[PDB]
Amino acid sequence: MQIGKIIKVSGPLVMAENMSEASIQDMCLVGDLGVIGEIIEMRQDVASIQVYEETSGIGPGEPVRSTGEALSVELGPGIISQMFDGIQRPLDTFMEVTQSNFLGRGVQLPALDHEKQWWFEATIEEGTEVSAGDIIGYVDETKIIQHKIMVPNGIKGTVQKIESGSFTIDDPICVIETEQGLKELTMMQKWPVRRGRPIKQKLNPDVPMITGQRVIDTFFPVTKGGAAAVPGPFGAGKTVVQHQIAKWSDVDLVVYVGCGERGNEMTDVVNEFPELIDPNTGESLMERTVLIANTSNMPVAAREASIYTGITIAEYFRDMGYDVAIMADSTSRWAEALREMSGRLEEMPGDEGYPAYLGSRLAEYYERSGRVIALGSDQREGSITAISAVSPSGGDISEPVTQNTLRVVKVFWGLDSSLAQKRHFPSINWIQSYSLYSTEVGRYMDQILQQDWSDMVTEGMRILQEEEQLNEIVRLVGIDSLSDNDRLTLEVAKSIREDYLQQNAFDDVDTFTSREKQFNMLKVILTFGKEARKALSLGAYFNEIMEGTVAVRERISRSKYIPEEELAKISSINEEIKETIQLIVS
Amino acid sequence: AEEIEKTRRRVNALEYMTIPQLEETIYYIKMKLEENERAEVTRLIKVKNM
Amino acid sequence: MIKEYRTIKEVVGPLMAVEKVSGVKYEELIEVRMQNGEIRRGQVLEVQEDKAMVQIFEGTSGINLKNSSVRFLGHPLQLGVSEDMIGRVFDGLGRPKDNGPEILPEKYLDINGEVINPIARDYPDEFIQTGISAIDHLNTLVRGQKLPVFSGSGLPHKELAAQIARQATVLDSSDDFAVVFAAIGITFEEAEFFMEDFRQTGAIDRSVMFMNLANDPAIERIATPRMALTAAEYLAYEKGMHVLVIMTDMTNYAEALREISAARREVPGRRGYPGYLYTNLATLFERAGRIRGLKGSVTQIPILTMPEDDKTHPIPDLTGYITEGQIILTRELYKSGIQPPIDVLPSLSRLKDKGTGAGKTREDHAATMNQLFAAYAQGKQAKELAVVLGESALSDIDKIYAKFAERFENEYVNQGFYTNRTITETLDLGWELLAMLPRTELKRIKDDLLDKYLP
Amino acid sequence: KEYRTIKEVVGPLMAVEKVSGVKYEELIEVRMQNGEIRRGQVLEVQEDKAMVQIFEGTSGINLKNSSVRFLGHPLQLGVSEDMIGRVFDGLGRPKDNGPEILPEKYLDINGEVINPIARDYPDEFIQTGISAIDHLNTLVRGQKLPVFSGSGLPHKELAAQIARQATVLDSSDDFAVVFAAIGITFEEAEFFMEDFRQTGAIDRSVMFMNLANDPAIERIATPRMALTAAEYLAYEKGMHVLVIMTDMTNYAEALREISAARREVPGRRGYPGYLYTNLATLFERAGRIRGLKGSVTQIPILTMPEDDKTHPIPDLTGYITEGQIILTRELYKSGIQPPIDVLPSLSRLKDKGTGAGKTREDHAATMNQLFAAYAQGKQAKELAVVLGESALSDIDKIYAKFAERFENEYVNQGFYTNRTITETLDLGWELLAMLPRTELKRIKDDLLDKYLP
Ligand SMILES: Nc1ncnc2c1ncn2[C@@H]1O[C@H](COP(=O)(O)OP(=O)(O)O)[C@@H](O)[C@H]1O
Ligand SMILES: [Mg+2]
Repeated sequence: MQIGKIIKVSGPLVMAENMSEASIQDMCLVGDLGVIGEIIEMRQDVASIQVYEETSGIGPGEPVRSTGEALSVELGPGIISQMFDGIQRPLDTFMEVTQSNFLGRGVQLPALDHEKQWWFEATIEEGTEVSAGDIIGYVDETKIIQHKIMVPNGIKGTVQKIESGSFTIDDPICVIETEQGLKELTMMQKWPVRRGRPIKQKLNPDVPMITGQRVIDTFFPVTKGGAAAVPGPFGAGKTVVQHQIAKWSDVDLVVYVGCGERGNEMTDVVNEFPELIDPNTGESLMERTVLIANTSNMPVAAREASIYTGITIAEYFRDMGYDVAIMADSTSRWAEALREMSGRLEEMPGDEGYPAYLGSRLAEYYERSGRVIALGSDQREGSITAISAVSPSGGDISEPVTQNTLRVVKVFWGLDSSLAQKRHFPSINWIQSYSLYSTEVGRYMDQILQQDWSDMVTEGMRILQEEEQLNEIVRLVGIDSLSDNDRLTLEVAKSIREDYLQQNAFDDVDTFTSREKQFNMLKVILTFGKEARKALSLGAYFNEIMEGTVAVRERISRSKYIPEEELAKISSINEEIKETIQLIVS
Repeated sequence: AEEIEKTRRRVNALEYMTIPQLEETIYYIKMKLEENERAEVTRLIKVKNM
Repeated sequence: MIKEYRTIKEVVGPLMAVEKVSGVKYEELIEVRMQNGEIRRGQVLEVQEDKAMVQIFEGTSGINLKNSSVRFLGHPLQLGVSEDMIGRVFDGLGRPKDNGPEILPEKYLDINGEVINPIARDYPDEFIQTGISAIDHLNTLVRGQKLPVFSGSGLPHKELAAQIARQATVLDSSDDFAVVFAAIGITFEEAEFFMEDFRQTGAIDRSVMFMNLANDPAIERIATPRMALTAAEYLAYEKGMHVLVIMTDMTNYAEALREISAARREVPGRRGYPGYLYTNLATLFERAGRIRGLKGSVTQIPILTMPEDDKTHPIPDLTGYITEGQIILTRELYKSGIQPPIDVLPSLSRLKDKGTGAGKTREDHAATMNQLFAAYAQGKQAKELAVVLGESALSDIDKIYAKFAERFENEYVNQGFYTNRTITETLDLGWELLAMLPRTELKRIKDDLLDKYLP
Repeated sequence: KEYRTIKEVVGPLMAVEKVSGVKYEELIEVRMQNGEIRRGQVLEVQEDKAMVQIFEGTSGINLKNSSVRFLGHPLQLGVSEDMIGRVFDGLGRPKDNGPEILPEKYLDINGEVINPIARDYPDEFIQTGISAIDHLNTLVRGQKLPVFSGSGLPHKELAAQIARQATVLDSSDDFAVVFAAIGITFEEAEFFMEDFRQTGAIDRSVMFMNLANDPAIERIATPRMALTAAEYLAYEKGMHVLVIMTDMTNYAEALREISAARREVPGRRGYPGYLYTNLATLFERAGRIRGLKGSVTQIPILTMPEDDKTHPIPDLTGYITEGQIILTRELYKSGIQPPIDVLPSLSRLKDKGTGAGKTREDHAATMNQLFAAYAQGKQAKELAVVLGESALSDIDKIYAKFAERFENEYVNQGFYTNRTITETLDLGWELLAMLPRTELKRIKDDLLDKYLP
């Protein structure tokens, strides 16, 4: 019980003496209000504290008491369908405890309902020599997902007692006989956020994810446990994309982390996600998602916390064996948060003022994801997919954040203002965007669908690649000038980017396109792509065929809008384009 | 004869407008980052001398 | 009690060092009283041990250190709020400038305010008719939204604001906006424009204004937009009013921050601006929206002049990343005699989705704008090729778009600053302009939707 | 001698007081109150105190109840004959779960500068199995040939492909391949280790692995370890060694981090003022030596930020290394594997490993012919798409048909397809055979009809 004393206050930085007993990166309570802060460095007796709340009205002389523990998150029942703060505080409960529409100060609150009854079905038998990570029972938190209680690390012994029944996360649900003494366990375990949760070993992500977005699922795919980055200027649709992925992903759990970005974007999510319903869960999406909200006008130090808390919760459900996806929006805000604290500490800055340890700190975040096998010997596989939103200033991707991200990721969806200008949504630049998981995703998918998908996506990209090289001359020579057969290439790539790539997320059917339906559109266009070549080989003038297109091209323009169940429509329109140059060649 | 004029226009428009606008722009762009680079270097020395 | 010290250590520019003090807090409002008797307000920037650094708003001219004292008011910089504020105009620090009667203030509110709890914050979906078609239809504005204007020096942004301010009314209601205007470092002529315009639209009786002109101290600009936003959230939440927030120039605000930052020898970010610019700006713009249970609303339309006419400059960059879209002005359009000169392509609204559709507008509202975008994007680019390679170098369909692109600018964008277009007229005109294209080219509008609304 | 005198902790930096006999860059380790043990290094030492940077971070340390020990030695490496086959970390510790080696001796990883008069220049040709590298930009022993890539250009496949296929010819000397990995994602690390295991190259190579999340201070030591190990295999064991390092861009990013730690002001583009020299210290340590039968050859790989050579990382590298192998985005997006573009690519000492005694007698003569014909074919191609196919003289049309056939069949072999030197040379003839006998003005009357189909 060593009570420290403040000797300096400068914005988010509080210097306090009499803290020699405390340790680095311990949490504190600062001032008479007891606002939540954290020691960042210690010079002799005096400790330096960054505060996760506004310090308006705090002065020297006021007390500071350490807590002895680092920043940690509690992992147990009641964690799903809840929007938390960067330091994990239930905003709904916060509103119910503070009785205001605003965020108060110095108001502590336990992140989970310790006064709630949860039925716990024990699924392990007594007298079992368990180790760290082993499951002892599950609690059906949602109708779709069960909360498997695991053995906290550092604990191996033999189970003494265990039974089904209604408890809270406070009262003991089990007892293990460890060598260091008798240890009893509960449904809740707490873990430091800046410490990677241990694993047996780690796997290569093989299984492709279902985004529903035709652009990325086809040409630039991300596997389950892969690292994807979405760099782009404001208005490109970085948040929209991450919302679209969160809605229709084939994963089992999602952690949407919103740090340093708009508040309405989060209230939008809690207003709608309870009302949206989509498989693989028969129930709502809130029974699958976990929100960590940090608005731009929230305390700056709390931004780094929000990232490290959202990934720890992800690692938690990863250890169960579930496939989880974490959306960081935006990762640039984390860096800009670090830039302030680096400046306020008068540290020697790196590129663009960012700390020189930015590249290393980002690597730690991404090397804490991916498909792995959990601890124990049950050997469940769990994957963490990272969908990071990078927001480079001016749109220049040569910034430190985008650069250090593209060094430790395998997937990059470069957005550009030029396409968002044309309202080409989603605005992913197909020429530069790239996925190193391309070849392996293609293998998986040509097996599953049993169609020549690998051959189709590669040539579909070539018609795009050719489209780019062929407008380079249109400026110079003109449209009718030469390479007349290449005009067909331009008017089928025109359909590629306008009928297949342009995926509006607003319409009630093209919000999501299933893989099987996603096949037909791709299929229809390159059939025609060669069916055109079939007519220009015989000698039928291209203007004639283009009229034949226009008659049937209107149909494929609509092909986005036809429902999933009736795919035959997109299968039969293919037969109609097999027909035309039989009736238009003679 | 008609196409000569079209091609002549393109050559002229490319030589007089396009290319010089490119050259003069990359120079003004080069000068900007030249100044920005050392404008930061001086500031860094101030950070160094704190 | 009263708390006053006569021990001023240093006076350097806007900053002042007071030592041998005790019990001083961060951001505490202070008052310097000089040897002559003059009172100058100030704010605590940093307090360590028995020392404290303070920023002086009114400046530090003619101060004698030894014979001057510093009073510590024991509270942060706060505004005296009231219902009587409506119809009144205050200075940069909320002091009466209109010669009106002494106000009996209701409460004293810390101008920093508090962050709206997301759970309590409910989404803005109420479409606002602004009278301007480029805004109403193509880049929609709703109430509770933070939609700024990106302009430049010489460009007519004050006219666009004044037009919106009086042509602002929401459908399905008789709710008249009670606007609040924050003048930041602007000139007399630029201020008198808003002022005079309010007097003959009668909105001066329905508004409260905060004046900080070019002859007014730059340090007051730090507080001014917070005085406005606090009065905005007071009238809108406690008194359930519908408030429209206008702030200009927003650029002059960031200039003021850099003045103090450079004075404090802080580690400078881009262009010398503070590293905490994004955060400070956010603490202004985020202070808008609607909340559960409360009928009132606070909608925000800031105005900033882009330096160098450069979108990538820190001030317009950071603002664009915070706010829910932006409205952009261009000299190219302004020189073309387009009123208002709104370049619709780089502009954006982030709440146009849930904002418009069936029930609030016609159902074609979503398909028309997306079609006009793709058409103008192709048409304008074709026009570029036309003026350099000749009109006879385009295809027949290119000239159709090029002709469309020009007609788009001259009538749809250009409507005059004193003409009010209802949302219906705009939509009707929308089809008329895109009518001159083949149906086969428009692959972005429902075919059943086409036939019904196609002319 | 454990000191319990910790005065300051700022960032990763830590201050120890009341000490003596402490040296610069001396290795330290700190015993915490909980018992956790972390390593460190003296970044600065004054008369009665010293500054140290902890590798494993500074989280959760109580200054009063923690202690520091000075080990009295810099970063050293355990040298042993039984080293080949095993995988190590950036510091030299085993990662392969094998029998911990007993080193012959410990050596400073910095090494020493080799006497200019002692240097013996390289002549022996080295086969890498890749046509674009083994014929047009031929690798010679003791050379320093880098590889310029970008984020996502398959520079990791090529890196694996080289060491697998890299082999000395005839020479009765065994072949060592000291591979070094710098700040790479696990997948990339797992990729390389697995790929070396299955190909049996693991038993023919030494591996130094360094993940991205690994501390920055050892990211900088990773190459110095490998080079010291490579120098231990060549100069004191008489073996021909080939060194591969990836990534080199990651090395600089980590080099920048410890500079800001020393509060040193960056020189250019955010990179420190000794970048060129620091690169030369670990680059220029390669080549033969007079009297000794050793050989050290480096193939450093780096990703140019946004495909730019003028960037400090590949630009400064050019002033040190002889030549460059550049991968092109346009090629990789066209399905070319490896996506090597031979025009900007270069090898300054290529002719030293060509000709009879090292390769076929037409090596140099052919090389320039394929090269000049490629450029001409590319220029025929660019004029074709602007003026139509017919505007071309039909032998400029065959130069165009040559130039794409050249990329698709010669350049593109596959990341797992080995090509011996002889198979590559007559392959050029098979492609040159497309062209008539009239244009080939770089080849003489002995060789043109001795090899042409
Ligand atoms: N895929 C998309 N489909 C349709 N509209 C989009 C799409 N992406 C973005 N938009 C439009 O652009 C706006 C910007 O969205 P947001 O994701 O917030 O941009 P960013 O994240 O880049 O700041 C949205 O309000 C939306 O109207
Ligand atoms: Mg966003």
